[PDB]
Amino acid sequence: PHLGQSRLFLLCHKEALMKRNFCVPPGASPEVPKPALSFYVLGSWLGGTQRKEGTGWGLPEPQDQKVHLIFFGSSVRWFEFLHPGQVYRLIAPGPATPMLFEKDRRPLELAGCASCLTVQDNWTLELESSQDIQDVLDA
Ligand SMILES: [Hg+2]
Ligand SMILES: [Hg+2]
Ligand SMILES: [Hg+2]
Repeated sequence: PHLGQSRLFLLCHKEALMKRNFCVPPGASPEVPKPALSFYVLGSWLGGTQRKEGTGWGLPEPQDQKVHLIFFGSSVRWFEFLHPGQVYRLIAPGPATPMLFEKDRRPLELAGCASCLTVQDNWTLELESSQDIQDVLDA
């Protein structure tokens, strides 16, 4: 019923799908993490997080908008679906964890970057229509 959260972003740039070395996650068990098939995108958030509201979405939380969305493991399934210049709704199912789309593994090339967010395997993306985009902006 309220078992979901989402947020719109404009997809600005999509990095190649390729194996990358990942950072040693700061404060976790030290290991040499193997290269992993991965990509990431540069997005710009178009509005704040929206709670699931029955069959729809609630008002965006009041709103720097740059984000790097990081895909590995089964989230690689999104690669060919995602095109620069389009707007997508990023959806996380389940209980509304308050600061979910603020921040959280990380590619070594993005060590110490200010706004990385890992796409979880149960997260989904939907392509937004022109009217979808306007409705969020207008609220
Ligand atoms: Hg690039
Ligand atoms: Hg509600
Ligand atoms: Hg980043």
